[PDB]
Amino acid sequence: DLKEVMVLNATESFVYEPKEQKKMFHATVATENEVFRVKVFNIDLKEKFTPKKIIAIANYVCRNGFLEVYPFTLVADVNADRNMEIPKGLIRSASVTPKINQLCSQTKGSFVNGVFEVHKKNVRGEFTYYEIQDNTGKMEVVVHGRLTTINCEEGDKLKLTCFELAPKSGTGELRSVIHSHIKVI
Repeated sequence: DLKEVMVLNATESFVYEPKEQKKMFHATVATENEVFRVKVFNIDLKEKFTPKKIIAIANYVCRNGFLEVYPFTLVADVNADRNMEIPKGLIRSASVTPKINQLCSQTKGSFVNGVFEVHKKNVRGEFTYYEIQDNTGKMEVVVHGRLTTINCEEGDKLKLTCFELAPKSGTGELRSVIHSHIKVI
C-alpha cells in the first residue's frame, strides 16, 4: 500500500467539528508521477508534513479525490538516500487555478482549490456571498457557518481549499462545506 511522497505545502490547523474540538489541516504532496491533495485528521502529524519533507504513507482512505489520513494510517519517515526528485513539469501543473468559465461549464460535481479575486461582497443574514471574477467570467461563493467570521473586503484575493462546485438550473456556484478553508491575501 506504501506511497513515498514529497510534501509541497500545508495549511494551518483548524476546527472542523466544534462539539468535540476535532482539528485537521490540508496538504499537497507528490510522487514522481502524480500530485495528491491530502486531508489530515491527526494534528500530531503536523511536523511530518513540513514543506520539502519526504514521507511514506499506507492505510489511507480515498474519497472525493483526496487522500485521508487517520490513526489507522501509517505515516513514516524516509531516509535522505532516497534522493526524491519531482519533475518541475508536474509541480507547475500542480497549483493551477481553474478558469471560472470552465467551472461554470461543469455538470459533474467536484471540490475546488484556487486563488480568486473578490469582485463584490454581500451579507444576507447568516450567509456571506462573494462574487468572484476573472478575465473569462464570474460566479458566486456561498459561505455559511465558521468561515463567515474571517474578514475579507472587495479587491482582496482568496485562496480557497475544498469548496464544493455545484451546477445550477441553467451556471455554477461554489459553497463552503465541512472541510473548507479560506486564506485571505
